[PDB]
Amino acid sequence: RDNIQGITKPAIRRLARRGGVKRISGLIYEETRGVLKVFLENVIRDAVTYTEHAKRKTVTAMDVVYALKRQGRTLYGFG
Amino acid sequence: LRDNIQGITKPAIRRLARRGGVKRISGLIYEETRGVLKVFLENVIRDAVTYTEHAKRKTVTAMDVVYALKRQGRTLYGFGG
Amino acid sequence: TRKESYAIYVYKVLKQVHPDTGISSKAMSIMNSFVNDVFERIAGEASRLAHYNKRSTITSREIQTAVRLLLPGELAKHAVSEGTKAVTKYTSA
Amino acid sequence: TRKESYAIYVYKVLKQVHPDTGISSKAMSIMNSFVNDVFERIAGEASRLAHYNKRSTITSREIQTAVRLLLPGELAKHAVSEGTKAVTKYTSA
Amino acid sequence: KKPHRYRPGTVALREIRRYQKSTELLIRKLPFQRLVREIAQDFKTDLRFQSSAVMALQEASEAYLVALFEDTNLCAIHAKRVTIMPKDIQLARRIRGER
Amino acid sequence: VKKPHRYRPGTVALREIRRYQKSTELLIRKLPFQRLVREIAQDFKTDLRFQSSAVMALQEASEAYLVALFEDTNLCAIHAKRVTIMPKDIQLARRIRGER
Amino acid sequence: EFALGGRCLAFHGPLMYEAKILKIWDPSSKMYTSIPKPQKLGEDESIPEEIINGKCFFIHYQGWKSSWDEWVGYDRIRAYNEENIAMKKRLANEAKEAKKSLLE
Amino acid sequence: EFALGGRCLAFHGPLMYEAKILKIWDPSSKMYTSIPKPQKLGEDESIPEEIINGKCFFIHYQGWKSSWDEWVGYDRIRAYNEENIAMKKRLANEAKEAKKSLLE
Amino acid sequence: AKAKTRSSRAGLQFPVGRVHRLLRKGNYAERVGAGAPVYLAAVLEYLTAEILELAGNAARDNKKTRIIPRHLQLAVRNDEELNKLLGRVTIAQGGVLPNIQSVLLPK
Amino acid sequence: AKAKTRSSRAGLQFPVGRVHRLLRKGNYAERVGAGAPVYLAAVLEYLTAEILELAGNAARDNKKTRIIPRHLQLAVRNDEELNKLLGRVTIAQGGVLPNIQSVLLPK
DNA sequence: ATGCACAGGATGTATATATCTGACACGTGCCTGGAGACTAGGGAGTAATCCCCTTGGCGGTTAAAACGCGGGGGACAGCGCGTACGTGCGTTTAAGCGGTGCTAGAGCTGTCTACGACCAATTGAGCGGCCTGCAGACCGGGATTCTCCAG
DNA sequence: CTGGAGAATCCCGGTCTGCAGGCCGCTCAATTGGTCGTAGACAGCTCTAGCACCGCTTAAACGCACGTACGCGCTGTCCCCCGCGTTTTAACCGCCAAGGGGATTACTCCCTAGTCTCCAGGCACGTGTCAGATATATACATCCTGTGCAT
Repeated sequence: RDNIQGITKPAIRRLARRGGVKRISGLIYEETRGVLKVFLENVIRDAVTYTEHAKRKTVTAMDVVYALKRQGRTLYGFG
Repeated sequence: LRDNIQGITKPAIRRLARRGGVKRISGLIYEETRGVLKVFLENVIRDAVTYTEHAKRKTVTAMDVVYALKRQGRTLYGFGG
Repeated sequence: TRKESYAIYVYKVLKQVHPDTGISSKAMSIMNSFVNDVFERIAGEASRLAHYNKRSTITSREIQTAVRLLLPGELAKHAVSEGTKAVTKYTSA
Repeated sequence: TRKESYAIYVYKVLKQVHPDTGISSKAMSIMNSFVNDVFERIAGEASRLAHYNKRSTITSREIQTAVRLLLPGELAKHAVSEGTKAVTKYTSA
Repeated sequence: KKPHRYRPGTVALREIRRYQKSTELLIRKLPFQRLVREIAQDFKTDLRFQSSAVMALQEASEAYLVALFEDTNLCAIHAKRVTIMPKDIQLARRIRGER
Repeated sequence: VKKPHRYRPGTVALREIRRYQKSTELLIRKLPFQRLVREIAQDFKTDLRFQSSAVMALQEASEAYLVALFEDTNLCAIHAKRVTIMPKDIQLARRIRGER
Repeated sequence: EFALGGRCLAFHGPLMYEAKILKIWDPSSKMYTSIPKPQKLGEDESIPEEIINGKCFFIHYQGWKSSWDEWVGYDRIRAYNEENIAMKKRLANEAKEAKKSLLE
Repeated sequence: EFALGGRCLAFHGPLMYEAKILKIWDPSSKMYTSIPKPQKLGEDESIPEEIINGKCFFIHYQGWKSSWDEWVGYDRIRAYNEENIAMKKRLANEAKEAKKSLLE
Repeated sequence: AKAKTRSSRAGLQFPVGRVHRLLRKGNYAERVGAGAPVYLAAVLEYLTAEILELAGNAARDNKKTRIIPRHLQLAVRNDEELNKLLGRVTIAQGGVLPNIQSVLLPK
Repeated sequence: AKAKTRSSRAGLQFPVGRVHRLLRKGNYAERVGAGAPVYLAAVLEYLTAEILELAGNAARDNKKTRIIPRHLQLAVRNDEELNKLLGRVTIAQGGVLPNIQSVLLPK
């Protein structure tokens, strides 16, 4: 049930490395998880909204694309 | 019309920073603030004049400025809307 | 010519909530701009919803979904309840 | 059924600029998304411009003004040049 | 026989409270109008201006500058300083997205 | 007299920064992120099914957001004459971005 | 030296301060003349009894605020001249010497 | 003591380290027995002649990379016991005092 | 029968008919349902009521009987969800919230 | 006579008729001019050509004959005006530009 | 004994060749979406009119800007410490992949019913113009608060 | 701590005025009632892909030891920005005058929507290479610690 712990410390470290971060405090990882969770909520909610307007039960890639577009994060490569 | 950015004086920038909650201001801040204000005003006025010219007008109206501000993600209430 | 605004309806609502409070012309202009901006947001989102689902009509379901998309938290739930109440009262009478 | 895209035209443009370079499917999908996004931005700005001036028609002047409003610096100049050249060639022919 | 001067920083807080309570414009109007006209001179010649357009420009510009100073102050406090510096403004504008 | 070889602190870190700024693959594991997505999508609706591309797009967007936030966090940490990112740096970055 | 609007330099203890004058007193007529003016003694204006009968002047000090205006007579108000500036610097130097003796 | 996969100790100058055995040598048959099995000397496996005729052991040292595997004869490798760990600490203290003399 | 406005039919203060006309004239869709203007007018009325109530509280706190842009700004920026809604909006002549960082306080 | 496309008349590679249909059916205005789809198709083709030229250059610098998302990301982010145009756009499988801050380098 | 400057072993990164695959490019059938032709009527272009509001000038007052100066306290640099990070190795874990299986639900088609556009007559809600009393702005002088320093 | 002193602000009457709010005439947009066509609600069918289970395999995560470099507290210097008095400038107000251009109204005409007919551009699907993947076997380039020079 603790699926936020599945976003492990090495993965956050890899993301920081791609972000150009050399040294990472020990308190970062938990903090990072929090931020990620919030972001996901803000997207997933909106996605589900579209899924419920179309009277669908399956969330499609276009619902995610629309939620991202309306939150100011346009994404290419998924339709 | 030349060298009017120096009409945005140091006391005015100081008051603007006081309203922002700033307690101590380095002496190299006023020129940077003038440059930032110039950039912002240029970006807004370019779109305002584009809107004025599309309408074949010669005077810039408040609505042109409002639409220019809205296009840049800065909605302004209270000027005709 | 003649220009239309929401001033009289804003004044009615103000006298409903604060019967002994006035309002200046600048504040009324700001409130009118607020109403217009919210109208534009909701209408544009409803148009996008209709287009996404291959529909020609903007119904109250699109308005409700746009309200849920554009309003945060408790505002969205209260607005949805108010809109449902208004539509029910309109359909009954 | 059949779903339309801009793939063939993007491929023709690619074979004009780089006559020996190919393109993968993911990159082509990204280019299709880019074309759709630009189309939507320009059409929306042109519609807003038309409504602002109380006009029912989207002409090429609306497109030109929208392009000047949405593209930065030299991109706007070059795009306006291409659009004017295309319109002149289309009308003369 | 002492001039009775205040300590450095109390008048600054006093005017912080003074200007965080009022709502009027903080820039002079004629210099800002001249600056607006001079900037617009390079986009179209013989332009006219409604007074409400200049008013809207001034309101938007001062709101923008006040918000930028509010971010600059956080950036300066982050460096464990009390004085704002141009690098604070640059970092704020870069994190916002303007740079 | 035998010594074991080991780089100094800050060498493997730079090697990894160069490695991961060169590739484009996703960095989070797929099944854990899928379980996280499916759990978050339960305070909204029950028995939701997901297309594979939906989860793929969610992962792309979330990783791009995290990488950009880490870049801003690194700038904030450097501004304070440091090389180590701390939660206050993330908080300041999100406050200046407008998220807070 | 001594005129309305003209400068003056007056003692105050072991130091002196330089001021600008606004009122000229006349004890024979008991009236002051000012500039924005033979006028009777003011309802809020007065002079200490040791200088109200002498040639007094209402001075405003330079570097001091507009509230330290003082009625000083010819006992302290001296003639602003070159020697006056010299003795101004002289008592400034002696004040510096006294401060250094307090310190070192 | 001396078995495939069992722990063993090994000398190196004045110090000692724990290793894991993977190939035990029989010289008369010239074959090593290995665990992932009597097999001959391989295309790259080879032992020097002064230890190829004795009971040798191909070991990998614990705490050291897999590039430093060593073919040690019966001369250094001892049977793993607690007395061997006591000797490990003996040589550890020897090296500690040696370095402390190098400095102090 | 005598004319009865749709606003009175739905029990609203905002004009349902004007909202319907604006929805039809805005090139939002080809057609507009019958219950969409009612819903939209109800939502706009509720939001106006919320902001007006908060602004009236803020005006009575400052001891005045009229709402000025300052009171609207105070109401919006003190309310968390209204601040989220109008997060990219500038209210003319509204000023700022009086907030001072603790590290700048005299110590 | 025989059918001739409008893109051929305008000297374009993008479909003028399809853009005209997408403008008519997109709820942008009541009427669409004759020269609007031509202008829009020309602008779209110009932007596509710019991006594809830069991406082909990037693919050649990597000694590849096919454009992948990485090349598009490099082309867009290395060009200043194209980076400003796609400021809020996320390209999937595109990565980031290789950039390490100076103070993090070994000194 | 300390900062400089080489030698060299370790190690992880880039190059070179080779083999294989599946992803891209090309080829063919077809069908529906665009092109050609034509009509009508209304949106837009043009010309005349007006009168508002934008620009320009000039004089007087004084608020605000500019300027000079002394001094506090804040910036910043250097130093010492200890501990919280990085590195690397042995071990455990679960992700990834391939496979089999089932069915919920996405997607599509056909029918026809109710709902929304459209139009003609009616009229009252809302806009504009006008007026006026009071909420609020502006004073001014006592009252009270806040800051500073000296004891 | 702790009175005083000086400055800043607050408070409470008294006067004045612009505009907020109410009233009024009128007109044009909302309402009502009836027609009609078609968008989508609804029911049914297909078959796609999403969820579930399971068995190997090995890459990755985890735990832990060790050490060192970095974050942080502390101290000292100096310089630069603040508080404040004095002089200077030009912003602001008021008042007026001319005319440019935005708004309005009438008239016309051409250009775009609508409709029909037709045919080829583009799309869906089927094949076949070869660019890229993947694997293994070598040059480089750095990292880093041990050499010497000698100050």
